[PDB]
Amino acid sequence: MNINPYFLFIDVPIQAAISTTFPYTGVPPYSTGTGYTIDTVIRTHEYSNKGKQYISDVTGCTMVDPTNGPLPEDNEPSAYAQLDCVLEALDRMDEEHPGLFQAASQNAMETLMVTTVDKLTQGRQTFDWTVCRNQPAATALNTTITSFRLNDLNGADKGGLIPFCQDIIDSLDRPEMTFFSVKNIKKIKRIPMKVKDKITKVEYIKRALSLNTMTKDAERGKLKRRAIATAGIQIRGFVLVVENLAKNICENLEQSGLPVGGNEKKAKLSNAVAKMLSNCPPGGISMTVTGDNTKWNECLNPRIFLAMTERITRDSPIWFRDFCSIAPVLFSNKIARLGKGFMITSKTKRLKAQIPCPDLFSIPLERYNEETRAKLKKLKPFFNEEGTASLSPGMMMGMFNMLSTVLGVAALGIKNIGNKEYLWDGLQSSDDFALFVNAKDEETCMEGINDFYRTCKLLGINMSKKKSYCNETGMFEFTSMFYRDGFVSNFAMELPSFGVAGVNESADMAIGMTIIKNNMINNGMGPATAQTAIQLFIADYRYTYKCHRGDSKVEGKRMKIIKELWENTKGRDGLLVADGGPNIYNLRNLHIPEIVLKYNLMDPEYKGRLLHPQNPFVGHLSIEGIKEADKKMDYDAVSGTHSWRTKRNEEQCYAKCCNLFEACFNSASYRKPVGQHSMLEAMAHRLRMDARLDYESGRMSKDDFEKAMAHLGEIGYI
Amino acid sequence: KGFMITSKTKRLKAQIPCPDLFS
Amino acid sequence: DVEKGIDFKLGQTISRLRDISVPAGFSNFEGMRSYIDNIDPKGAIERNLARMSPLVSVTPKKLTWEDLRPIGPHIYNHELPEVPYNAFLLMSDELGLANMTEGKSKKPKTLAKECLEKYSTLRDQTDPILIMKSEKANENFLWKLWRDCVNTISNEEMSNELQKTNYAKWATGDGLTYQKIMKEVAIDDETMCQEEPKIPNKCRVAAWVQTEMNLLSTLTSKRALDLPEIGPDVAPVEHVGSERRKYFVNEINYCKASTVMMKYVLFHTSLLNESNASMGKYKVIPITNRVVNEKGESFDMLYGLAVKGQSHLRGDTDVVTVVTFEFSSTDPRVDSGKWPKYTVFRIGSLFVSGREKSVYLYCRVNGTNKIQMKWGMEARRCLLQSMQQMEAIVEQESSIQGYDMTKACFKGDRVNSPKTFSIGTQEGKLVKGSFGKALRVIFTKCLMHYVFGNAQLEGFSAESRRLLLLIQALKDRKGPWVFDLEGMYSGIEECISNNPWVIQSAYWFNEWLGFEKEGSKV
Amino acid sequence: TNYAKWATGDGLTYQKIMKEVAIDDETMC
Amino acid sequence: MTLAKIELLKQLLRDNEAKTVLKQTTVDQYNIIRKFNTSRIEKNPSLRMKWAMCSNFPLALTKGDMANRIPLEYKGIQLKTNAEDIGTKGQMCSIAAVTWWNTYGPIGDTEGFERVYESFFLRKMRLDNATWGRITFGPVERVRKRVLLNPLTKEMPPDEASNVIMEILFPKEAGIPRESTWIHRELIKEKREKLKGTMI
Repeated sequence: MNINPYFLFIDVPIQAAISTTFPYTGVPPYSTGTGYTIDTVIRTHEYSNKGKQYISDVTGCTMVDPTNGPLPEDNEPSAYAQLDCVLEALDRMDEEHPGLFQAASQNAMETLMVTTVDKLTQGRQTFDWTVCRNQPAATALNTTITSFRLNDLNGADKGGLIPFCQDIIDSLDRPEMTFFSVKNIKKIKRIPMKVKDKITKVEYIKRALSLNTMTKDAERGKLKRRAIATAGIQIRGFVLVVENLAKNICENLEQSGLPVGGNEKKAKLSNAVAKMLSNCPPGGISMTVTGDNTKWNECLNPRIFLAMTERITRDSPIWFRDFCSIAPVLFSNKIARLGKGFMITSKTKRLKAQIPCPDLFSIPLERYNEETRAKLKKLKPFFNEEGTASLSPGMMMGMFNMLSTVLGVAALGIKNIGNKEYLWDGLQSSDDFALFVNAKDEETCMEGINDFYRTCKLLGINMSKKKSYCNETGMFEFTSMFYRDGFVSNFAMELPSFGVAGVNESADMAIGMTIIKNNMINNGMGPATAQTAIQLFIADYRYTYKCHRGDSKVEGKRMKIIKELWENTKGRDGLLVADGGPNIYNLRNLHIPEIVLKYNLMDPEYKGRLLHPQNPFVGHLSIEGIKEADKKMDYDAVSGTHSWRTKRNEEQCYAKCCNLFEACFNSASYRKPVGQHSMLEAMAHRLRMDARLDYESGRMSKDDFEKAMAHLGEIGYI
Repeated sequence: KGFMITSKTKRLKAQIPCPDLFS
Repeated sequence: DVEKGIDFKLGQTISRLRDISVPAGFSNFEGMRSYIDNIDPKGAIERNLARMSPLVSVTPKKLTWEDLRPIGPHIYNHELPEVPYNAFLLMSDELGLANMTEGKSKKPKTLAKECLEKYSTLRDQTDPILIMKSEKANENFLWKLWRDCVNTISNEEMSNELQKTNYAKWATGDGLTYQKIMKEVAIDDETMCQEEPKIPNKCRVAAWVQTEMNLLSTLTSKRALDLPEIGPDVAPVEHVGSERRKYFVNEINYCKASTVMMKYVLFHTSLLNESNASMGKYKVIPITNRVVNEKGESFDMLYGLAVKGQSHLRGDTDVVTVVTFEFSSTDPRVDSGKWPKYTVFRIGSLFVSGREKSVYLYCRVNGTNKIQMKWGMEARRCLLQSMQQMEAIVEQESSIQGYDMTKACFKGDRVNSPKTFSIGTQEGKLVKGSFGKALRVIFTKCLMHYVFGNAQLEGFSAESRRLLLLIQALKDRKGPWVFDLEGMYSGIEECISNNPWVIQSAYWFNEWLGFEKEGSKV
Repeated sequence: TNYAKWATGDGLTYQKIMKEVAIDDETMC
Repeated sequence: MTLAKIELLKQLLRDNEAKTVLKQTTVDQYNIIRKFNTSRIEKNPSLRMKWAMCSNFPLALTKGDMANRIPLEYKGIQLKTNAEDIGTKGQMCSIAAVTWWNTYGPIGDTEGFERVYESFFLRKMRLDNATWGRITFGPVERVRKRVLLNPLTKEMPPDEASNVIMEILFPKEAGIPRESTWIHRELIKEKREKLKGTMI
């Protein structure tokens, strides 16, 4: 007999056993990204090559404009979006909703006038032009703030995001641009120093418009690799504001799957399918198109997004309309950086060398491989001398998720073309759409599907005819969630979440148990599965921190001490799993931290030692993560010896200033301080008061008081 | 001193001493 | 100042960029703003559609059973080579040098030392009998490296680092690397070309994959998978959960796939620990496992040794080379197509109960990275994937009739027959299989999804799910329609290149599709 | 200096190895 | 420590960057200043934690007098080191010292946990005294609803919650109590009395 796992589907529906199909247990694919970036640029320009090709006179880089371009005559992807059709869809959406555009725009403006510059510190890695690399958002923002100070640019000290965006827009006009660059001076040692460097206006414009690239290695279910783009800090404010506006608009739209996540999305899915089933005529058919859009960002022109921003803010202050239209302008004239370049080697001499991108065309193309040969022969027209590709048309993945979703919902909501005897409506979310078409027969259902496909092709949207299919309503999939006959199996993909959280013992344990309980609540993880997950997690947790049961004969550094503690203390049911104690957690008490769980079972000496008011292993500065576990997940833990932190792997200026302010005003670490005065004088007054109180209480000597007073005296606030 | 053997593909050389002329 | 309002005016460069970033047909952003604010479209979509060419459409075609065809026909073709064994460690061929131990847990070096000490004949074997040197590896290098491994393991000192440190450098091929030069010379030189991409080979259906799938999914008297205790169960729900958990582990624990999974997890944990502790020194690592028999005897099993190279790597994607020597009882000459990557010896023979059987050493050089190295210790999640689905299955049964069936589905009761799935086939006759056997099959499927996992497997699964869901819709008579079937088929079949699990998955998919086609008549 | 190393061919020199490996390698002649 | 505070302040001001930033950024702007951290977040916490647990002294101990309670090496086992630190400016230590502290060392006060962690112990009380019943294996109809995950002593909006917390455990910096402390005066006094006598 020859076994066959697929035969399981003979006796079980695929959706029921869908979890086993996905290989979400092996090693996810991982990676030069220059080839992929060049290919992406090539495809983006190829789809829009028939547009209007001109040369930007502000930067000198070639630009291709597909908007209002020739209507496609083939199924191939098309970025030729007609502006009038986009405005028609927007107008239909506006008519179908009561002043939604006005409310969303006003709320976006109000929350923008309240936003601070420091909000730009959130997010992921960002392109830094002072070094032309990818740096953490906080560091990039700090460096750009520092550089702006030299060229007479200010507004960061002014607080709100409005002055920062205003002086960012101003910076594009300064005849020069001075900043600090890293200089790895040789002395042999390579020591980094700060060198005051300057660049011209064109170079600065190119740097600001440049989009850095990286390989999307983390992907799990795709063989071919995609490139993710990181933008600079000079686009983050505008992109953030437009994204917030689009989120405000799309949240009300019942057709939008974002930004709601979790059981809310399932609720929306089931409610929508039930609605469409209810709305079907008598004996008619409601067909569901399971769609998976491709080239969702290589066909969306930023000019269409500029038009959408202008139409959305039809009635708003001129200043806000201008401000929110900057992001589409910056994206419509963007430039793409190109990885690290190809590598050429000779095997007859065992020699290899990576060729930096600026030197791509310094070599005869007859030496690159034929594929890269064609890639470069096609990329030559748009190649910048500095080593960047002029990429005007299209968008990089991840920038305008909300705005693209709003455009998709606009396409969905037309609901009819030519008053044909059918209707359509659906769910759209960031490159994944599920459509429903109701008619009186299958033929009319596909007439409607074809009409919707054509309408999508009029906005740059090109549904994938290879990754999509159609069937009867009541069975489909949306964003990897499967619906069949009312049964929505949360596809079990949260399996790679049972490892230790890697923050500390107690916190890792709390996070793991909360993860188990949340999975039980949401994904339908059965009680036996939850018990086995507890078992496996406890095994991994004991192994990773070298703390097994004290009785067990395992050897280790901390294990000897655990063994000692095992008999040095009588009460053996109160020890923690980090102290070789017996596991006590079960399904009924996953919501209780174990320290409180075992509080009764502990011994007075043990609880006194572990729960000491002061612990050298516990520090105030270590409390930052006690609320949210990095997605920010809330976990409940208990102060104790096991609440420690791991070793670390104008910087010092800001860091130590903030640290000292926190140490002076202990309330600052919890809630935002309030005051319209310099930090120095606040600290001086507080320290003077504290010194006087310490002396009056006898905690400080008289010589100590005099010294303190002198210092505080010198400072100038006594 | 013996002899010298060499692999061109790996670009490696080594000296075979006189006592090891038959190994 | 409240009579002024906010001031935010655009400069010169940004204003010009806005002016030139207007759609076609416009000449200034003021023009576009006025056009958007004033012009009203009242059927522009229909006007554009009324002229767009009728050569663009989704091409809606109804999908029937006949349209679905076997995926990846090239595997059937015999002109292509048989797929080789590219997994990290042997799975159905591991030979366990088993030593009974009181239960004490000891360092892997001492355990391997003692295991070899018990088997003096294999420990002191020094004259190999080359059965096959695969294509490139050198027999002298591998044999000398293995001898150094055995000497280091059996040495009195607790140190587990290679005492040569120079022969291994060429045995592992660390020195066989190119030397990087600066860009200028490469530009000037004409012979410094770019390496052509190396595409995977297009292979055929092997036979060892099916045999291993069968063998890893059978009960064995030896059990290794053990799990930590949990707190007392006081609620009825956790009592039911405990009963189900016991019924499951009583089945999974004794399947050989569980032992293989534990061996992989332990090996990768030890590899990560050695790499972190030791960075730039060659190390010796036994492939250790712990196995408890039904009588409670905690045997320690040595499955081979491995030399770890220099793992001094700042990044994670950086590769570290390791050479594996594995004890086995299988002579490769029985099927030489399965072992084209392995250089093997014949280091002796052993008696298990009186039936003498040979003992060979499979030697092979390989490379890993911190990512796969970590996922090795996260391979235990297969167990969870095995339980979840079965849990759901059982729960479905419980939904039908009120009481709990976990005893009924597994063993049956006086009112309900034991649950049987369709598991295999023979001579074109499909065969049923107990609930436990189906659980074993699912667990082995998950384990293989891990071990043979790479980009090809992901691209195959995530794209054949389309056909799986289409077949599911067809079986429910939803009359699914498709737009470009050949596109989906090409997408799927551009992933069946050289992964043994991918080729066997394609083969089983074709066979099951044939079965569904023949059974659709009703 | 770095460029002259490859220009003059001095950098294209074969690497010396221990006699053990050379005897154990069958491709060295 | 206040003298140490003033000395640290003087040393920090000796540099011109500190002088110009402190005299420039108002108290309100402090938030922005705090958020300019490196953000060099670990890419894989699991691997980092695994590696750290195997290191000689991964624990980052805060400088203080606690270390003298424990030798730098106990029973031939290394616990803590006197080498200086740059990331935290403290000392280094190993989980061995943590386990020893859980075994021996100073004995603290058990009173604080009776009331400080009132919510957790109330959770445990509600679990322990709960009464279980039968299990119905039939299908269950479930509706998606906006539910409060955990019980609250007195539900209030976030701003009022923050103001109440400050009025409870931050006696200083309580300018001009708003029209929220009088509403929650009973909660203020109850929590104030309960948390008094602690050292957390």
